[PDB]
Amino acid sequence: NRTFSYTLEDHTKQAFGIMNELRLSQQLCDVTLQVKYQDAPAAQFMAHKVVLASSSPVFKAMFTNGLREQGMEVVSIEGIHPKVMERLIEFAYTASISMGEKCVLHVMNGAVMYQIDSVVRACSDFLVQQLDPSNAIGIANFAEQIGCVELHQRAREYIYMHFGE
Amino acid sequence: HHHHHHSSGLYFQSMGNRTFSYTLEDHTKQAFGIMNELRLSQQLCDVTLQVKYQDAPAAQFMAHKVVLASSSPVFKAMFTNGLREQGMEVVSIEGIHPKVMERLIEFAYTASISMGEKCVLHVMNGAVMYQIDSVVRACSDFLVQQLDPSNAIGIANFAEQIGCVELHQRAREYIYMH
Ligand SMILES: *[C@H]1NC(S(=O)(=O)c2ccccc2C#N)=C(N2CCN(C)C(=O)[C@H]2C)S1
Ligand SMILES: *[C@H]1NC(S(=O)(=O)c2ccccc2C#N)=C(N2CCN(C)C(=O)[C@H]2C)S1
Repeated sequence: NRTFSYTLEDHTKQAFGIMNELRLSQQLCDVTLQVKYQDAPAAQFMAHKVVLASSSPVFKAMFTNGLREQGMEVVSIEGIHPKVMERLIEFAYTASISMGEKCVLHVMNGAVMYQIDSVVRACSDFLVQQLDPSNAIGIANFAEQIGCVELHQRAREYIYMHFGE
Repeated sequence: HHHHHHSSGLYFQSMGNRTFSYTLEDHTKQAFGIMNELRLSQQLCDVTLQVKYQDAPAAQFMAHKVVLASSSPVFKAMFTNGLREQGMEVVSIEGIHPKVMERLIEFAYTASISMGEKCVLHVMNGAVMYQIDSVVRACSDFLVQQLDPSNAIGIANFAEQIGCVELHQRAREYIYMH
């Protein structure tokens, strides 16, 4: 009651905007992600360990288990398409992800790999809404491959429903 | 350079091109919460601010350059003019009391600041020095709100002395009306 208190409602959004600009300008970056998919050319993404750690338990564990200040870390990623890694990094830096429906399985795989659970769930919910007789075997199959129990179940149930099971 | 190595472990003969879009509404708030935990547990920090103020015990504040730059054009210029790949950098700071810098770092990491009414002048001055304009503006509106005939001149002078154009102009406009 003799205290001055102030909260800037959209501070975290504005600050994330500037951190995103610093990423795109390759300023203050302390991690290089090297992404090699099949025969596509290797892609390279600069980022900030603290931002990746703030968005992914997997990145957090890599960088904090590291129990050493050492500057530039290099993460070599195999068998994830670069565009998938671009979409996940942009998600960590912007809170948003947008893509064609054919991209969703691939992005979901990447999201599961880095335990970005909010993206995994949004991908899951979308794919459940897309279920049809043409796609439900693929979706069940993929969902089993990447360990997505809920998507695999919803896809199995949708199939068995056609047989009154 | 420390190296990490990651590996990923007819069906869609019919798929359209419906657009998937997703926004996590409180992502930036949650992420800032984790980055504040990391600061307080001294994890992934790449700067130590050594803050020395005349007749004050030396303080050290560990933080992330990219988070400080995100809230302060001054921290942004200072860190982006630094050499690349330095690991931990110790940065000597003068002209600001540790308790003021501590409140400015907390604001960068939490979006909130609170202080005794009696601190507002000092905290405004610090906010001006680090160009944390949202705190400058909040301290400004609080001082405009205290404007009376006994204090208006002092507030206009204080404004001019710490170089704050809106608070100067509003204090002058308030005096003119008389
Ligand atoms: C949406 N995204 C893409 S992609 O990013 O080009 C791609 C390519 C290969 C593997 C995964 C991803 C992702 N995400 C799409 N496609 C690009 C063109 N081709 C040949 C495809 O089969 C899709 C997956 S869809
Ligand atoms: C509220 N804050 C403080 S402070 O953080 O302790 C401090 C100390 C020195 C210089 C600036 C600031 C600030 N802000 C206050 N006071 C500390 C105790 N005394 C005696 C004071 O006169 C102020 C500056 S007010």
